[PDB]
Amino acid sequence: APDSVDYRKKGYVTPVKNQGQCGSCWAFSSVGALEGQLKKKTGKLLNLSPQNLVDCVSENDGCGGGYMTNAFQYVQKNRGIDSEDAYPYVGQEESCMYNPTGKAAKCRGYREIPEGNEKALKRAVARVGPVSVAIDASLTSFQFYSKGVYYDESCNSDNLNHAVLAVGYGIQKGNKHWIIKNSWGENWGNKGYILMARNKNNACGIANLASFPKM
Amino acid sequence: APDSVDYRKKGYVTPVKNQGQCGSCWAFSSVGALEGQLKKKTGKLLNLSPQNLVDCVSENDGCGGGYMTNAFQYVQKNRGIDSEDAYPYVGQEESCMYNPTGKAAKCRGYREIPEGNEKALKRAVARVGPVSVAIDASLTSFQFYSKGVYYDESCNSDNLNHAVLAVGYGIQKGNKHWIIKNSWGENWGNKGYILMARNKNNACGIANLASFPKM
Ligand SMILES: *[C@](=O)([C]([C][C][C][C])[N]C(=O)O[C]C1([C]C2=[C][C]=C(F)[C]=[C]2)[C][C][C]1)C(=O)[N]C1=[C][C]=N[N]1
Ligand SMILES: *[C@](=O)([C]([C][C][C][C])[N]C(=O)O[C]C1([C]C2=[C][C]=C(F)[C]=[C]2)[C][C][C]1)C(=O)[N]C1=[C][C]=N[N]1
Repeated sequence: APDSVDYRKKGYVTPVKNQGQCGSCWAFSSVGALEGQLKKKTGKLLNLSPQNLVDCVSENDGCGGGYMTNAFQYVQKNRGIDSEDAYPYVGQEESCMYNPTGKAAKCRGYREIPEGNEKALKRAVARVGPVSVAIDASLTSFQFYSKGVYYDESCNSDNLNHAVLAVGYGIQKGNKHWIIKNSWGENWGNKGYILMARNKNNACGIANLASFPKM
Repeated sequence: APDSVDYRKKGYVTPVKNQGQCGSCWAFSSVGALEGQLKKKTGKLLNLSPQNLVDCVSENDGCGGGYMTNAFQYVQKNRGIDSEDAYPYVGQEESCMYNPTGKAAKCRGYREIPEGNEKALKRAVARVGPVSVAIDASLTSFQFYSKGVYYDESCNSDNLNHAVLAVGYGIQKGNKHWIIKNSWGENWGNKGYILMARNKNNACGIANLASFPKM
């Protein structure tokens, strides 16, 4: 694996979205990972539908949270997921309005990164592409993040509560990091992104519940 | 009165929730106590709405924290609280959207446990049911709790920063404890729970800010 990787430069990452007043971070994380594999397999980058996931993944809790793996499973068993244009994001749970006509991607399943292994996560990102990850984003320090490589001793890897997307990794000012795409809008963090400490004892639990879809 | 009590066995406790990033621990603590009394009064166990409290208890600070007593006061004055289904949790403060038709419980008052009295808290849990309590959960040792009876001399009884639910009490390997339900997801601690030292000089301030609603 390369010392650094940034899928944003390769056109594998769509613009930063804003999930609004809906606990759908898991759906944005999921579509982000799907968009990466779609681009890698078809060569086209397009926005997939997080609303499709919020409304149709029965095992998850819609605007109340959910597992990225359940989303991948849904896409697989559903034989597809709609594009954002065909199933627009509205910010609240609605009745399932999925339709094969707007299908823009499929899923053959998913894999979970060995729990707590950042080196494994690194390998996955390098070989597969953007990977869905879960972290503790409950600290005010995370909420008001502006720049630099984020590390807070108070982060709790035993309290995973937010789903985001690892689109790469590298180092800045001698500090290794993960390039994380959030879904709180472009005005949050650094243009919607946050560099999170890498190889710093699994800070914020970045490698505790990571996964990627098979396409 | 009994040596041991566990309301989870009696079906007075709903599944462990994940509060996300919103500082709503007080709301989950409040609904937990309300859920217990509702089961007792109607025989039914159901999720009540923490979002309803976050958005409508103007006396509190929404995602910035709040008092469980102010929550009970609101339910009383408001003539009710919604079920989770009728007012779903989204992990961010919204405009107050209380639905009167979705009312699932009422509150005719509440009482505050005499400050620092663990004996009184014990009697309350035994007689009333689950009780809302506040503790010092700022220690790394608390964050990474996994098993046994939690005790850390560095805990500060007068640093009440986290709201949880006491669903019982007992003794493990000779160590008296309180059975505490957190709102950091089922993967935190021991299936979302933590046993905290009981009768150990009011450890972590367990009996300094405890209260329960009446139905
Ligand atoms: C976001 O962080 C969601 C919010 C959940 C609470 C509204 N969290 C989330 O989905 O995390 C997913 C898990 C933990 C989990 C699993 C199942 C659940 F039902 C709930 C939580 C981490 C790995 C799985 C989020 O959307 N944040 C947000 C809310 C409002 N704006 N941003
Ligand atoms: C939680 O511990 C909240 C967070 C408040 C700060 C964001 N604390 C809390 O509400 O505690 C309630 C008190 C103390 C208090 C009173 C009034 C306030 F305005 C603030 C605090 C204890 C008894 C009353 C919490 O939600 N933690 C959490 C946030 C994200 N994940 N977990």
